[PDB]
Amino acid sequence: PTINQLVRKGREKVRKKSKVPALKGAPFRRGVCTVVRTVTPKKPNSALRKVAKVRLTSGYEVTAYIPGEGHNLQEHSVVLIRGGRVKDLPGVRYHIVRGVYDAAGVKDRKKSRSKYGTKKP
Amino acid sequence: MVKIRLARFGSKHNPHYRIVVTDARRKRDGKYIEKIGYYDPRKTTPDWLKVDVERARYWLSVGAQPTDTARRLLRQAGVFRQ
Amino acid sequence: PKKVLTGVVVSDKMQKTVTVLVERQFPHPLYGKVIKRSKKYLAHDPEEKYKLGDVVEIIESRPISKRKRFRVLRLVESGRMDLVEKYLIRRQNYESLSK
Amino acid sequence: GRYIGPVCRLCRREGVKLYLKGERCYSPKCAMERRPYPPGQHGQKRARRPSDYAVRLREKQKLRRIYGISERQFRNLFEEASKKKGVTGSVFLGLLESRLDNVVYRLGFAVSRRQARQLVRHGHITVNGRRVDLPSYRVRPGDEIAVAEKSRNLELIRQNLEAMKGRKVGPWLSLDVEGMKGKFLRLPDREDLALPVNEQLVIEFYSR
Amino acid sequence: NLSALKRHRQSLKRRLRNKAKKSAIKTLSKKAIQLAQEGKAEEALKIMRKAESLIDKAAKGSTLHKNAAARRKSRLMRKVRQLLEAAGAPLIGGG
RNA sequence: UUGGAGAGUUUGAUCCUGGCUCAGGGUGAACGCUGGCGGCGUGCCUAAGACAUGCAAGUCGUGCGGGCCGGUCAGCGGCGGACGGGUGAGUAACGCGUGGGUGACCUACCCGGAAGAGGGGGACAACCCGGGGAAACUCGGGCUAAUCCCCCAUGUGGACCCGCCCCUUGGGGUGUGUCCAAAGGGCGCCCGCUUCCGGAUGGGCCCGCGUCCCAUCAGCUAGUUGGUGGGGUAAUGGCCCACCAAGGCGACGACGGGUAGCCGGUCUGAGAGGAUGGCCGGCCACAGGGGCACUGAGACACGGGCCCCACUCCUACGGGAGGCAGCAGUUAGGAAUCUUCCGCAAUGGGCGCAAGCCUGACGGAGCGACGCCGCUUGGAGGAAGAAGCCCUUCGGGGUGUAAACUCCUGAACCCGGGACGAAACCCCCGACGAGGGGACUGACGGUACCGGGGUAAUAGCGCCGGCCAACUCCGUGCCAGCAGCCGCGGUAAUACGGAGGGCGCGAGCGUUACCCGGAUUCACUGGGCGUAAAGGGCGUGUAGGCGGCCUGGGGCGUCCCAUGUGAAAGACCACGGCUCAACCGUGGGGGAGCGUGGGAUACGCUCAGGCUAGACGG
Ligand code: SF4
Ligand SMILES: [Mg+2]
Ligand SMILES: [Mg+2]
Ligand SMILES: [Mg+2]
Ligand SMILES: [Mg+2]
Ligand SMILES: [Mg+2]
Ligand SMILES: [Mg+2]
Ligand SMILES: [Mg+2]
Ligand SMILES: [Mg+2]
Ligand SMILES: [Mg+2]
Ligand SMILES: [Mg+2]
Ligand SMILES: [Mg+2]
Ligand SMILES: [Mg+2]
Ligand SMILES: [Mg+2]
Ligand SMILES: [Mg+2]
Ligand SMILES: [Mg+2]
Ligand SMILES: [Mg+2]
Ligand SMILES: [Mg+2]
Ligand SMILES: [Mg+2]
Ligand SMILES: [Mg+2]
Ligand SMILES: [Mg+2]
Ligand SMILES: [Mg+2]
Ligand SMILES: [Mg+2]
Ligand SMILES: [Mg+2]
Ligand SMILES: [Mg+2]
Ligand SMILES: [Mg+2]
Ligand SMILES: [Mg+2]
Ligand SMILES: [Mg+2]
Ligand SMILES: [Mg+2]
Ligand SMILES: [Mg+2]
Ligand SMILES: [Mg+2]
Ligand SMILES: [Mg+2]
Ligand SMILES: [Mg+2]
Ligand SMILES: [Mg+2]
Ligand SMILES: [Mg+2]
Ligand SMILES: [Mg+2]
Ligand SMILES: [Mg+2]
Ligand SMILES: [Mg+2]
Ligand SMILES: [Mg+2]
Ligand SMILES: [Mg+2]
Ligand SMILES: [Mg+2]
Ligand SMILES: [Mg+2]
Ligand SMILES: [Mg+2]
Ligand SMILES: [Mg+2]
Ligand SMILES: [Mg+2]
Ligand SMILES: [Mg+2]
Ligand SMILES: [Mg+2]
Ligand SMILES: [Mg+2]
Ligand SMILES: [Mg+2]
Ligand SMILES: [Mg+2]
Ligand SMILES: [Mg+2]
Ligand SMILES: [Mg+2]
Ligand SMILES: [Mg+2]
Ligand SMILES: [Mg+2]
Ligand SMILES: [Mg+2]
Ligand SMILES: [Mg+2]
Ligand SMILES: [Mg+2]
Ligand SMILES: [Mg+2]
Ligand SMILES: [Mg+2]
Ligand SMILES: [Mg+2]
Ligand SMILES: [Mg+2]
Ligand SMILES: [Mg+2]
Ligand SMILES: [Mg+2]
Ligand SMILES: [Mg+2]
Ligand SMILES: [Mg+2]
Ligand SMILES: [Mg+2]
Ligand SMILES: [Mg+2]
Ligand SMILES: [Mg+2]
Ligand SMILES: [Mg+2]
Ligand SMILES: [Mg+2]
Ligand SMILES: [Mg+2]
Ligand SMILES: [Mg+2]
Ligand SMILES: [Mg+2]
Ligand SMILES: [Mg+2]
Ligand SMILES: [Mg+2]
Ligand SMILES: [Mg+2]
Ligand SMILES: [Mg+2]
Ligand SMILES: [Mg+2]
Ligand SMILES: [Mg+2]
Ligand SMILES: [Mg+2]
Ligand SMILES: [Mg+2]
Ligand SMILES: [Mg+2]
Ligand SMILES: [Mg+2]
Ligand SMILES: [Mg+2]
Ligand SMILES: [Mg+2]
Ligand SMILES: [Mg+2]
Ligand SMILES: [Mg+2]
Ligand SMILES: [Mg+2]
Ligand SMILES: [Mg+2]
Ligand SMILES: [Mg+2]
Ligand SMILES: [Mg+2]
Ligand SMILES: [Mg+2]
Ligand SMILES: [Mg+2]
Ligand SMILES: [Mg+2]
Ligand SMILES: [Mg+2]
Ligand SMILES: [Mg+2]
Ligand SMILES: [Mg+2]
Ligand SMILES: [Mg+2]
Ligand SMILES: [Mg+2]
Ligand SMILES: [Mg+2]
Repeated sequence: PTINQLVRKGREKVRKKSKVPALKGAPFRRGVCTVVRTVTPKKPNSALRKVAKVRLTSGYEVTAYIPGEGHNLQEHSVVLIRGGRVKDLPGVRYHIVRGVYDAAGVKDRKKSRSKYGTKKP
Repeated sequence: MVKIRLARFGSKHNPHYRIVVTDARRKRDGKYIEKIGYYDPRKTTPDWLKVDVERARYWLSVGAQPTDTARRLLRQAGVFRQ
Repeated sequence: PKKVLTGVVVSDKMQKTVTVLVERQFPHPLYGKVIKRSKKYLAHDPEEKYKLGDVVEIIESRPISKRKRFRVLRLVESGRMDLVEKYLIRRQNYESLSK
Repeated sequence: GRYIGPVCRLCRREGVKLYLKGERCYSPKCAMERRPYPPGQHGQKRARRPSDYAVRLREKQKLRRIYGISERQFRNLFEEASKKKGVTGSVFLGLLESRLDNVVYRLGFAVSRRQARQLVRHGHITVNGRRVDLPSYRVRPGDEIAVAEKSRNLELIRQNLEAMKGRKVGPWLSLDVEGMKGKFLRLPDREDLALPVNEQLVIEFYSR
Repeated sequence: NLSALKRHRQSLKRRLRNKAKKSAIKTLSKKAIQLAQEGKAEEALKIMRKAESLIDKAAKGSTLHKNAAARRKSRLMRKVRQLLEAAGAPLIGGG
């Protein structure tokens, strides 16, 4: 565009979109589990991925992934959720934090224990 | 009224005062009208006390009231000397 | 010092008051090109000497009323109906901008 | 605080001798004279081509491990050197060489930089009379480094100064073995340091 | 529980005094203006003198500011002179 | 000239276009695993939700009369309580920033100068008696002091009307008339009092320029816009009222909706720019939600008053009390944010002649790796190289000088000493002046630090397919699981889990959220539109943007010089104090913009006079 056109109209800035709107600007959110189940991933992966339906303190109700091998979550469990989507699961945008509230740490975990919330043996 | 007093600067257990002219209602570490001297009570330096004598004389002439410590420091620097 | 502006009388429908159109130029802060802007001032004209088309100087003054904080200082030139015509045509064009 | 583990593995990884032990480094049993390959299970397998990032990282790690300084302090010193006027590589080398522990290692009061750190920390070294117990203290030209008057009759210090009566310190330093005292004359030159380091690689590493 | 109670008591007393003085000033000014409107010039200036004296005090205190007292006097004198000019001959005082 | 790195992923392969993702830095952070010491900073970002308990503003007997036993209590009378402290709700605004104006204004206490301080009169509290009331409190009768109130006099002076002069918005002189002052106290001074002028400080009001998003918000406005007269104010003004005219604003974005305290600065960035405004300094707004005024130099007043509403508490049901966004602390909400600490010793503030009193300001201590900085968990020697563990081509290889082992030093601990920060006010002399002499005063704190003894004394976290540094074995078999992108895993997985080994950091290491960078991917610096996304279906034309050759004037843009401003802190440079560093002190330099004075005229603009190469006509 010409200089006069830039003076008349300018350049439009770029507005970013939040990928974790249910967090409402917080790093983490507490919630209560309503449904715990397994879901199947999209092509090409094949598995039974453990997820929870979580009703949060911020008013939203979302789906969160449960990482690690084995878990103790069930209906009415209190959990903490953090950002981060699971690529191969449709509509899953959040991760349950292991080792907080009613979500126990991963048993017999020996590597990368700060994730999965396992104490030093 | 306008006063000549000491504003605290420096850090914890390390006080360094500025001899400043300011309105009495201002908080002690707030904005002042002008700055005329400085003081180091611990005397860690060869020159731990400086006073602008002519400016202090001017401000005294127009009704500024010094504080006890400020008056003592001005007397040490020789403002009231005749 | 009191600010003095120069402009052209574009309205004299009020008593003892003239509308003065003042123009200023400035470079664009980011794009650098010199651009023109205009602003209208209501100015006190107690003797009603100045009429449409007059180019006059006004000076910042004690408030004469709301919206009236300038006084006509002196006349600069007369017979400038073309500037008034530009302003009136620009104002008239707004009627076709509605929806 | 600092690295307190095995130290010859650092030389074997860097592929060169970093004189981090003292007497054993000049002995035939130096680990770089017996097993000059990197430690671990795969140290004797053919090396792959190192990437640019690998080359610059290894050069920087070699320079850092020579002086036994943490990465935070190393980077702060580098940024400070980059701020100063003067060729940043030479200024950085001079700033590294002005540390008190390195200065008393070069003066000969210790046989290793680790031993020099323990000497400075434990209150055995005085700068211009007053005692200094901080390895990171930066020596300015003209400062006098010496052993504490009550520490002169120490066996380790006695042996160290005995073994240095023949050795001659660098041009940027002066030593009095009888007087048991040193003197820091000027900032060391880049040519005066026999460092197996290309400092341009370190600068380029920190430009990333 | 404080000395604010004393301040409130004293403020009420001062409010009574200020209200009394201002009421007297207003009444006298209105009376003088009406008498001048009659014209009736002899008594109008006497009442105007009383009003002026009651304006200058208690401008000596916190009842009236000096500028407010001056403005009061100026407006009163101007109105009186205008009304008497609309009427006939003058009288003593206030000129 | 101090300053600029890219990579992975569309194909059988290639070049381009283009999105997505990553490597860096930062935070008032939070979560996980781990956790030794100190210094300096810093800590409700959410419910401007509600608050138990203690403290956060008093002081003067050298203003005055009293009750009670030199004090104490309350009262009358001064001054302070409008500062200091907290918060960010509201506000898109002359609120803020920057530069100015006020012939349209105020200013207690402080300083300088001039003049004065005469006489007379009186009331209300306290107090002594009766009542009313559950209480909170309240009424009646009588007495009384003052620096309490009133009157007269005096007029250095000043205020008002009307003239006159100069000046020019209501500035300064001058003349008749009118009006206005005052208070004492202490031992000849001191502290006080009244009128005016001036200074200094602190403010009110006004103006130019700057100040976010949506045009799928396009028209808005009736005290509205102006005038006349008046009311009100310290003062201008539709600020308010009565009357007269019909104006005012808007595509240069009015009006409407959404969002938001603003700045010095901070983070990021090669710069330009982008984001942001926690702490610290400045300004504004607010004090349970609304409205209002009184007193006062100053408030429409956080710990003053009145009314309405919601809420909490007392209860004899008539009535009454209250407002932590002060310091701590509780409770609720939340991912999340501390002690119901010590002291007025320092600095500052109010009162007082002074002594002194008050001060949750402030100076300090405590808690939290929340951040930055410094330090320790040891140093030297020590096997062609133990045991364990892992791999093996079964010969061996690795962990590894690592360990063990010997020698050395001596964080923690112990004993003794011991701070700086504090010399003033005060008293003596001198003259309560200048100038000399002497004394008191430490929360931090028996702390920092110093000297002498003294033990070998915490290590963890992430990662190892490519980006990207660091590889093997076993287990599993599209399962379990990993994942930032590309992608791994379906019986021989460097990509899942464990183990051995390795790499990077290290009292930390990772993760989530958000901002800048990389992104020249909104391109001013610095991009494009034949076929990749992108030329309007075509004319005519309004506003606007841009414009040929020559001469002179102006000097608006533009440039230069001087000067004022651009606070402090922060950023930079130098020096210096804490044993270094963080941190701090001193000095110097910069710095966009804006006001003022001066200069230049090539270019742009503008005025005037010409020319014909553009354009139009014959
Ligand atoms: S002995 Fe050799 S390998 Fe070992 S630390 Fe000394 S120089 Fe390095
Ligand atoms: Mg073009
Ligand atoms: Mg697959
Ligand atoms: Mg790990
Ligand atoms: Mg304009
Ligand atoms: Mg303008
Ligand atoms: Mg008018
Ligand atoms: Mg419509
Ligand atoms: Mg009182
Ligand atoms: Mg009446
Ligand atoms: Mg008043
Ligand atoms: Mg008044
Ligand atoms: Mg692909
Ligand atoms: Mg690409
Ligand atoms: Mg294709
Ligand atoms: Mg492909
Ligand atoms: Mg933590
Ligand atoms: Mg502990
Ligand atoms: Mg601390
Ligand atoms: Mg808050
Ligand atoms: Mg207290
Ligand atoms: Mg305040
Ligand atoms: Mg706010
Ligand atoms: Mg808000
Ligand atoms: Mg708002
Ligand atoms: Mg708005
Ligand atoms: Mg302004
Ligand atoms: Mg300004
Ligand atoms: Mg009597
Ligand atoms: Mg009775
Ligand atoms: Mg009574
Ligand atoms: Mg009575
Ligand atoms: Mg009196
Ligand atoms: Mg009199
Ligand atoms: Mg902003
Ligand atoms: Mg009206
Ligand atoms: Mg109005
Ligand atoms: Mg109006
Ligand atoms: Mg700035
Ligand atoms: Mg920079
Ligand atoms: Mg910059
Ligand atoms: Mg703010
Ligand atoms: Mg505000
Ligand atoms: Mg409010
Ligand atoms: Mg509240
Ligand atoms: Mg007052
Ligand atoms: Mg008043
Ligand atoms: Mg207010
Ligand atoms: Mg109030
Ligand atoms: Mg108050
Ligand atoms: Mg309160
Ligand atoms: Mg009221
Ligand atoms: Mg109510
Ligand atoms: Mg009853
Ligand atoms: Mg509180
Ligand atoms: Mg608040
Ligand atoms: Mg709360
Ligand atoms: Mg919570
Ligand atoms: Mg809770
Ligand atoms: Mg927090
Ligand atoms: Mg004090
Ligand atoms: Mg004091
Ligand atoms: Mg108290
Ligand atoms: Mg503390
Ligand atoms: Mg550290
Ligand atoms: Mg060893
Ligand atoms: Mg002391
Ligand atoms: Mg001791
Ligand atoms: Mg010792
Ligand atoms: Mg590699
Ligand atoms: Mg995988
Ligand atoms: Mg993993
Ligand atoms: Mg396998
Ligand atoms: Mg991996
Ligand atoms: Mg594995
Ligand atoms: Mg960068
Ligand atoms: Mg890129
Ligand atoms: Mg960009
Ligand atoms: Mg780029
Ligand atoms: Mg461009
Ligand atoms: Mg392009
Ligand atoms: Mg094309
Ligand atoms: Mg093309
Ligand atoms: Mg096509
Ligand atoms: Mg495109
Ligand atoms: Mg196309
Ligand atoms: Mg076309
Ligand atoms: Mg088309
Ligand atoms: Mg067509
Ligand atoms: Mg057209
Ligand atoms: Mg056309
Ligand atoms: Mg058209
Ligand atoms: Mg045109
Ligand atoms: Mg010019
Ligand atoms: Mg500055
Ligand atoms: Mg130093
Ligand atoms: Mg400075
Ligand atoms: Mg100028
Ligand atoms: Mg031209
Ligand atoms: Mg021409």
